[PDB]
Amino acid sequence: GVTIVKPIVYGNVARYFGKKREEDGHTHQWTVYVKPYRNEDMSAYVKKIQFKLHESYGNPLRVVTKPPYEITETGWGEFEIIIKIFFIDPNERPVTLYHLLKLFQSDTNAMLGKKTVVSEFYDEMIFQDPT
Amino acid sequence: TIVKPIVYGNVARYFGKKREEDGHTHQWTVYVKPYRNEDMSAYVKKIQFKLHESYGNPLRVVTKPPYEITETGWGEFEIIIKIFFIDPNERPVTLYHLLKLFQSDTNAMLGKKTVVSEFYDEMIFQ
Amino acid sequence: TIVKPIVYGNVARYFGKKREEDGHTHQWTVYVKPYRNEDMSAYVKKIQFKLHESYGNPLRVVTKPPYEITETGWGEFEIIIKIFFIDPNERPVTLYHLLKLFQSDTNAMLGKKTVVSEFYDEMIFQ
Amino acid sequence: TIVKPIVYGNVARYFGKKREEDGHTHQWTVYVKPYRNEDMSAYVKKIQFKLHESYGNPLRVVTKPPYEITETGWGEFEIIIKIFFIDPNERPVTLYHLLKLFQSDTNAMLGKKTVVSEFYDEMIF
Ligand SMILES: O=C(Nc1ccc(C(=O)N2CC(c3nccs3)C2)s1)[C@@H]1CCCN1
Ligand SMILES: O=C(Nc1ccc(C(=O)N2CC(c3nccs3)C2)s1)[C@@H]1CCCN1
Ligand SMILES: O=C(Nc1ccc(C(=O)N2CC(c3nccs3)C2)s1)[C@@H]1CCCN1
Ligand SMILES: O=C(Nc1ccc(C(=O)N2CC(c3nccs3)C2)s1)[C@@H]1CCCN1
Repeated sequence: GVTIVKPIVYGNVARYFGKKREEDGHTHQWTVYVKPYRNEDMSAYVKKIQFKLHESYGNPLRVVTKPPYEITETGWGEFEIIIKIFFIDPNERPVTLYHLLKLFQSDTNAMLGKKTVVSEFYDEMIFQDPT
Repeated sequence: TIVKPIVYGNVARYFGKKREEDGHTHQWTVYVKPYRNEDMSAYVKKIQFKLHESYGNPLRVVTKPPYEITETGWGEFEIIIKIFFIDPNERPVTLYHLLKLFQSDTNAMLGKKTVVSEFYDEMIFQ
Repeated sequence: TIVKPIVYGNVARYFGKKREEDGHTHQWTVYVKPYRNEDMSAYVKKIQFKLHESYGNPLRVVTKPPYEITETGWGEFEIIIKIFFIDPNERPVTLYHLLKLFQSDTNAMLGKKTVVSEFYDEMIFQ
Repeated sequence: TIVKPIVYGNVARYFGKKREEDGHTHQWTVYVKPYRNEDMSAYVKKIQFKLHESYGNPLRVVTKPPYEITETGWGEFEIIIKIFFIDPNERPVTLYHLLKLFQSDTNAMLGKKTVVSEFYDEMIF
């Protein structure tokens, strides 16, 4: 048996509209995502990835079966999103991730003039494959 | 069986007004890049960007990264992207992209100074 | 006992003119962040930022990320950073940072608009 | 077997003009980092960064974290990264990195302040 490491990145990006939107009061557009770090086809071993949004969103249990594993929405506030990665192999248990959706730019990055809020974290999906 | 994810599309920026010399209103850059950072020149020989016949030398080509073509113009048209590979037995990949210049009704004043129209795809090998 | 690498420091920006009300000339933000991004709040209870005694409320506390404190002033002084951990059986980690406001004769003479001064360190706890 | 994932590469930033003293245009930082927020100095003795032979002391050696080398210049060139281990019976790992300085037209129009070229690898024990 060999140890197999699949490095991934996950989190969300966000952009401020500049003001409140008149129709719904939304202020940001954001995209929560899960990506492989390397330029590889993650669908070779991932069956699906579900993003559990806040209950106020329509169909809050989002399911992405085809890459890219990204969900783009709008809103005005920050809430926790549960990410669960399901694998094709039935012996490989799913990975559950927790991400606080970040909309508001930190003071440090605002002074640095960064144009996009980026809240990205890392994970090492570890597998044990027979040789 | 090796799958290489890519994204393709264009970015564009409005001049603010029409340019008097040629009537152009936007500068745009059509591009192809990997979904995640990698040396795509290890397996891509060159990428052709077939512009509208109005442009001089409409069949542009880029032989090394970054695979991008920057131009100006006044309207939206279809660009044909043809990706050639170092492996002489790998058939080229042809993509079609509609150049986006004008912001939609959504991102009209939503702080987007540069419009983006980008799409995910996958190149499959052997 | 685990070692968690961190980066601490500050960014600063000149107003462009001395503020007449209080003579302040710069806005700055002192911060602590992990070397590689991670949820520091999983093991950090709070971080205290002790400013110069002349400030109003010189002792600031941050309990949730981003662990940053923004203020204004006219000079460079030493800030004491105390990092408290969740496990109550843990002495805090004390960092010392000299706030940097003024652009050097070469480190930012290329026309830069923001000053940055940060350093690497490690937290040995638990 | 123990697997230690790492990332390596460089970040670059344009000066805004060309420095008249030496013709340099960019500042860059070549580095090696752990993938997660760990302490590599528990098993890493030193990391060598072999710059182009024109630089002064081109064989830069970093014996304590962070494993970064910041310099300036005007062109892109290959850097050889060699990672030495505390265990004397572990063979060093050699990495090759092409320094990236120049920003693409796409990222320039997007207003990105920084050029990044970073890659993933693993050290197996
Ligand atoms: O903000 C917070 N929770 C949020 C949950 C949903 C938010 C949002 O922005 N939404 C756009 C939207 C609509 N879809 C259709 C009509 S409305 C739902 S915010 C908290 C509480 C303490 C601090 N953070
Ligand atoms: O816009 C559209 N077709 C366009 C084709 C070329 C366009 C452009 O921007 N051009 C600058 C220019 C030159 N470059 C060098 C000499 S001329 C040509 S536009 C359509 C049809 C109706 C709405 N969409
Ligand atoms: O400058 C220096 N120490 C500084 C201490 C406090 C500074 C500051 O900027 N502020 C306090 C504050 C106030 N606003 C109203 C009343 S107090 C804004 S500076 C040194 C000593 C030698 C050279 N560097
Ligand atoms: O550019 C290239 N190779 C380079 C090697 C070192 C470079 C550099 O920028 N610097 C050395 C240094 C000095 N300043 C004064 C004395 S030494 C600053 S460039 C080529 C040709 C096309 C791509 N590869």
